[PDB]
Amino acid sequence: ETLNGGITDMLTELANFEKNVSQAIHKYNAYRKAASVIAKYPHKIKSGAEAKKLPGVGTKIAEKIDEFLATGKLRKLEKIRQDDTSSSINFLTRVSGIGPSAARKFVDEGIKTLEDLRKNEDKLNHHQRIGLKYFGDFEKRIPREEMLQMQDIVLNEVKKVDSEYIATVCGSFRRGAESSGDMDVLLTHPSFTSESTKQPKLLHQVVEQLQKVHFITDTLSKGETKFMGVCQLPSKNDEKEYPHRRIDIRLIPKDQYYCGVLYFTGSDIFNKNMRAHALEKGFTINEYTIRPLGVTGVAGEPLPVDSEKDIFDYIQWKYREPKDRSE
DNA sequence: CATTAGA
DNA sequence: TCTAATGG
Ligand SMILES: [Mn+2]
Ligand code: NA
Ligand code: NA
Repeated sequence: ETLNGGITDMLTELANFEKNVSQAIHKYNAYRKAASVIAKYPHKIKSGAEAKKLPGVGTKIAEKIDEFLATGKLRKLEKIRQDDTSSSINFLTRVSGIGPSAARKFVDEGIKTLEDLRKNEDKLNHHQRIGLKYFGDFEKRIPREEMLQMQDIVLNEVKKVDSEYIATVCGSFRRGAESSGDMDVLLTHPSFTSESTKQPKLLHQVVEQLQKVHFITDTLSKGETKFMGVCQLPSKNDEKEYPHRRIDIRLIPKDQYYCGVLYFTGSDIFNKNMRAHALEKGFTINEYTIRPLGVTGVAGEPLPVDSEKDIFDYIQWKYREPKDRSE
């Protein structure tokens, strides 16, 4: 957690770089297990050798470890940090839509800069166009203050369209968080569950409405189950206009809301931990259900969920407010 | 790990 | 169809 910091750290610096700038999935995969292990190790690694003893630890990484233990640096790392080409891929990637592959290819052609990206808006598809368009607003965090207004609005139209709609803005905002990155609404409806062969419209209707009023300004991707866009709060009695925000809405078969709802709320740890517990408590939990465990090794039979509680009660736990789902 | 764009 | 990018 701290004893092996610089280590796992440089480790990751490395691994990442393989996978992005290079297409060394493996080496990339290597630095990670390694960084994964050394991370767990209970003692101050003093040298390569010591390290080396580890599973995942080979001669290469080990080798690096020394150089870094000896000198508070690494050349390879020092070179890569410098390398513009590689600096470039690191940056382009930040565009919503730009992946590595693409990051590289642009570079290839010579698109390195943000402006470059501009003079060639043509080479870009919608996603990346909008991504590049809202580059600024996309990097900024979402003040809860705003988080509250947004949530407000979404709630209303949803109810406005059909009253039967159930919606929950999940994630960190849900867990109290003073700020958020994008907003995630989980949607559902009674008329839609596990069996009942869809109602794509279900998702559609809402999207349309949010648009109607001018909440959703653009569509990044919309399918019959997961919309993915941009929104903005009505810029008041002017002088201050809102930033373009990322938003995602997903339809959910009512007989799997809470689990999913549980889930997306996290935290990442709380989840796992809760997850680890239901296991002992004779269960299994996943983004959609919770099946009582059977001794033959495994078992199925999805339990009946009506609220965050049911799941709790299931594994026999203390209902935890979202506020305290911290871990 | 699963859902959408695209080519 | 596969392959990329997002999320989570
Ligand atoms: Mn979020
Ligand atoms: Na070894
Ligand atoms: Na990106």
